[PDB]
Amino acid sequence: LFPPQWICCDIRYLDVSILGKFAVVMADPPWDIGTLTDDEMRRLNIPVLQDDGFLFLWVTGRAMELGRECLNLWGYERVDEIIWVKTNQLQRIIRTHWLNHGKEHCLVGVKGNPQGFNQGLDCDVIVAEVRSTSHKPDEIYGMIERLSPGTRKIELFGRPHNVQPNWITLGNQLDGIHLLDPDVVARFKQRYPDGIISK
Amino acid sequence: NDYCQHFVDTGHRPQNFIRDIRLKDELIAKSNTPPMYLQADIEAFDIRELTPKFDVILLEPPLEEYYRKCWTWDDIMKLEIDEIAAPRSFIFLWCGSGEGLDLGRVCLRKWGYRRCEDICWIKTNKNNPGLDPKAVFQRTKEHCLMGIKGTVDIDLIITEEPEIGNIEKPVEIFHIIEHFCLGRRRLHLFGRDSTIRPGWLTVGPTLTNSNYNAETYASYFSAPNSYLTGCTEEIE
Ligand SMILES: C[S@@+](CC[C@H](N)C(=O)[O-])C[C@H]1O[C@@H](n2cnc3c(N)ncnc32)[C@H](O)[C@@H]1O
Ligand SMILES: [Mg+2]
Repeated sequence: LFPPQWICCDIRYLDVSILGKFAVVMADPPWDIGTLTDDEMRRLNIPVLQDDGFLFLWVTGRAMELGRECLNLWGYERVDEIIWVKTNQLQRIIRTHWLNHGKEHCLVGVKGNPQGFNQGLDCDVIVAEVRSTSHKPDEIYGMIERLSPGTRKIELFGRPHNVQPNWITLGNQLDGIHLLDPDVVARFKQRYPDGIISK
Repeated sequence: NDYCQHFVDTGHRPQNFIRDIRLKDELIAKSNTPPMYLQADIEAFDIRELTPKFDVILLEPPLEEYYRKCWTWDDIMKLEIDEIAAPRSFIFLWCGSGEGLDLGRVCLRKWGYRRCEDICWIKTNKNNPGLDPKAVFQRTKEHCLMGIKGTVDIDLIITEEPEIGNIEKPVEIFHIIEHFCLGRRRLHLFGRDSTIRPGWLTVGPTLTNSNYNAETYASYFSAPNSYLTGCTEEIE
């Protein structure tokens, strides 16, 4: 299933063990600073999603610390930190408590011992235009594709405009369930025969 | 226009394409204490000898990664910074780009601070378009964490990458710190002759000269001047 796939769900309740293993996980959680409590975040079954690979975790504010905690609790070591410098259409920094903030951070965690990834191709600064509220730059998908070409990836807390080839996207603002990978389809039907994803 | 792809294609870092109060600088300059400085091997020196307690501490330990006497995070975390920080005070800790982003946060909490800003020194390579085994990406920035204890600038500094073997941090960090108007007892640990500055006490192993005297230094802050912010007029 190379084309985009997605599952509208409450990520707290989905049995993510049906989705298999992924080279890259990316998440942009609704940190409690429609949100998840710190305990709900800690309890996410991230550990089943990967054996060896990388996690990309967007953070702001006190989630710079809570996100590190989660990353470690889930079994990752933080090994890089991408910053997105937020610009307008003319490549000028958009200036938004002690300092105006010109950037957002994406923690990069590693689990296991990833082999065959193209580390060091991209640098750790993204310069990209702001779009609607919370919309992260599409540049990150290209960085991740160059890092790990053709592998399966999963995005948590994505919206419709986040769906991409080679990715499965999970989130509660997606429209229904679009699955094409026959292994995932089979396991989904077995786990959710009536298509309903409840507590 | 994907500047990430462009960097892969050409070696020009994305930050190369970012397109880039007098009275307040004036008041800071007027209220600044004289520069004071002390050569001290900080690993072998009882920092409690540095008095009075500081409103602002800038901490710039010489990390191994800056070169590629260096200080490890083991060394740094065992500094007793809480013993010289005022009950309400601020810290600015240069953490580099690797494990310091984690261990520097541990240090801040160990010394009784909470992080309130993460200031990123973003390095362009306009002049020279074109490591760590764990690294996933080319590292092109450094972080200076701001911590607070007790009850117009942006969190980005953009300059060209320095020539190799030059470990200086951008002087812009002093501008940011001084514009906060946090108090006048300002300590720069692991500063150098090249970083000495009015309004600051600089302490470090490579200083060639000293002029620090604890009693003279304390007299700069004795009444009626004990609580000035560093941004208001001198008291007649
Ligand atoms: C920070 S936004 C994600 C932004 C996205 N990365 C983008 O580029 O637009 C967080 C998303 O999580 C969704 N969300 C909140 N609670 C959720 C839950 N319990 N289960 C699944 N999604 C949830 C919200 O609807 C919101 O779309
Ligand atoms: Mg529809």
